[PDB]
Amino acid sequence: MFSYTFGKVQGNSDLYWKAQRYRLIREFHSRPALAPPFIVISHLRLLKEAERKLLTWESVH
Amino acid sequence: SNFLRLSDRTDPAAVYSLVTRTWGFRAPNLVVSVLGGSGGPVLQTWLQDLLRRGLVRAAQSTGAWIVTGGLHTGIGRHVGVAVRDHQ
Repeated sequence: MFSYTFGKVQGNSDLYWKAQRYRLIREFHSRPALAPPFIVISHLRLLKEAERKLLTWESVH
Repeated sequence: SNFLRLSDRTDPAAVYSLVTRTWGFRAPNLVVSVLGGSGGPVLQTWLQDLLRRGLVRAAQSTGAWIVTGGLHTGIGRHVGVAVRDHQ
């Protein structure tokens, strides 16, 4: 069963890694710049025609 | 939008020289003139698609001029909107 599972998600290894890459980037893109133990100070600090053109370009392509 | 009013009996040579030199429009690599009354302000969907896709894509690839009735109705309007979209 383990071998079958591994083979199933081995031909698509790259796809899984790319999805995980996106999740990680999204998580860390909106985090305070300071590491946890010092993140307290960061927490305290916390406390149109363009769209038309873009859609037309997309539709043309 | 360079607009000029001229007499019907006018030599095309002067008009072409004016357009090429005074207005700064580079000499076209191709010129297509559209014809047909196209009765009805709204035109056939297949006809509209054929026009806007084929003719305008050809012009874009080659960088041509298109000459139509300067009227915001029917085929002229369709050509204008398609050209603006591709621009």
